[PDB]
Amino acid sequence: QVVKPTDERIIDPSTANTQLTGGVCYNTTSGGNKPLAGSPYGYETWIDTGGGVCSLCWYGADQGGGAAFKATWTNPHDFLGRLGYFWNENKPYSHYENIYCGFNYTRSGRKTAGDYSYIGIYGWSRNPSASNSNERLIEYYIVEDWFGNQWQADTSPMGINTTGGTVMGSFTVDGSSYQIIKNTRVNQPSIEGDKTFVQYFSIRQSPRKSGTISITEHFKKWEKLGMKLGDNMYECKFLIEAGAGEGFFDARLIQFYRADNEGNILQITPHH
Repeated sequence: QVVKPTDERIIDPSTANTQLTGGVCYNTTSGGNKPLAGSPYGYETWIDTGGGVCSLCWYGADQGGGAAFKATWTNPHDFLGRLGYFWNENKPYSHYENIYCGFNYTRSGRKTAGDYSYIGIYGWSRNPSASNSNERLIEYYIVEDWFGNQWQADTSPMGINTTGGTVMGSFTVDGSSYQIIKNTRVNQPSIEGDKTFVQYFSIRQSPRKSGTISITEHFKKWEKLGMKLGDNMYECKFLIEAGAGEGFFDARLIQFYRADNEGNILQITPHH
């Protein structure tokens, strides 16, 4: 009933594999969202100065779908680099209609990002009227891929022994089953200081490095399981997170777009 967009501006992710150049790089923690010149997107870096060199380099407004970046880490302590929509304007997810992200990247191999690592979609939402005070702040992940570790192959999806928490259910979208996990973070660092909050994960059962993520489909399935997002979405960004190791992530394509149920474009980036 939701019509997939067929607009020509959408770049086919499967063949979007030309190496990009001319990045603009950020080598320190950004202190939250920082807007990008001539772009609807913002970036954020979390680069612990107790670890080694990390960077995020944005490929600019006019190539690679507009949100493409490369990141590098050298023995970080939980590096996070992310880029995409920054919202935080008191609106629930449904306000943004159907959100999609087409992507294509290369990365370093197995065991180059420490014991845990995440690639995919990430953000937060606030739900102050939730009766359970634990559920008034939400951190969320849609996990397309990871680097595995010494114990587990990067071809094998991570489980609750990496994420923590409880398997709530699953569904199939964009060519794979996704396991849905809820975890409670007890008195942990957050966008609101040290506190208790919840995390929602969809873990792609068949990891991949290119494709399209039907982000809104995850949000709907979470809410059906009682994993509510509330009424103030913070952001919706493409993330690389590396617990440790020495590696890289290098996107040839990250294209966000939003469409209504008829499949008409609401927002997209970017004569013969």
